[PDB]
Amino acid sequence: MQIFVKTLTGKTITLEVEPSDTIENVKAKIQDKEGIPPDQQRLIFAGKQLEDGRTLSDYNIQKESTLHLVLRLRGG
Amino acid sequence: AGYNSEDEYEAAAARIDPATVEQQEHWFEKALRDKKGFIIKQMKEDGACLFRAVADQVYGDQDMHEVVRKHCMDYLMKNADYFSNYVTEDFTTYINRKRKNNCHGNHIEMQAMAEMYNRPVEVYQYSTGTSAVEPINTFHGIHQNEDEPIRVSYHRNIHYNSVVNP
Repeated sequence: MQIFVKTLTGKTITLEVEPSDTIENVKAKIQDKEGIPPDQQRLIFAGKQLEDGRTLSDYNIQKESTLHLVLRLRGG
Repeated sequence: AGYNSEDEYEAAAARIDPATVEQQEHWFEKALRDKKGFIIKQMKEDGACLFRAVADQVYGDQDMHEVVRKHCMDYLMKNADYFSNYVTEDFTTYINRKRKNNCHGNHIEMQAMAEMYNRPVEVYQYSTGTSAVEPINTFHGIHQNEDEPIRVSYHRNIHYNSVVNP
């Protein structure tokens, strides 16, 4: 099924994923498409942080859902 | 705990050699002069460093960090409908924190400042793998900028300085 990843950097990325795909897999697809290293990626659905080891089905992420991507760039 | 960016705090504490750093910084600075004619300007390493660098870029001095932080947080509040979908905390709770002068800036704040000043924010970062020094990211709004990009540099993955075009 298709899902969308709306980046804070302004891109909408379309992905082909299955319910059994892990958040780890999804970040790998984003590296494939966008070149962003997975360890930099934070993924969010409906205001909730997604964890690498969990599946899309765990979060009830359905077809044509939108995820959000933020980068880890904290500095002091 | 429960901070939007909680997942960065520990990995930052683990990472963290004064000599190896010191050497990388000579090389970063050299490649920056040599290829872009940019200079690195040292911002105080308190919690305000991101806003110090922006303040240096925008107002010419890092002592304007409190004004920048304040404006950035007001802007984020006024654009909460957009930015709150990227924050996993209650939005007002997030911004309350981030208003504090020792709270470290992050991606959310850099994006807001790019739009708010109508100036792209270029982030520079040393790589041991190349001597290239193209920005790692350029954040921007949709409006046509009349002023030069705001340029910051990201050191040890934990600190921000000012990148000057002299």
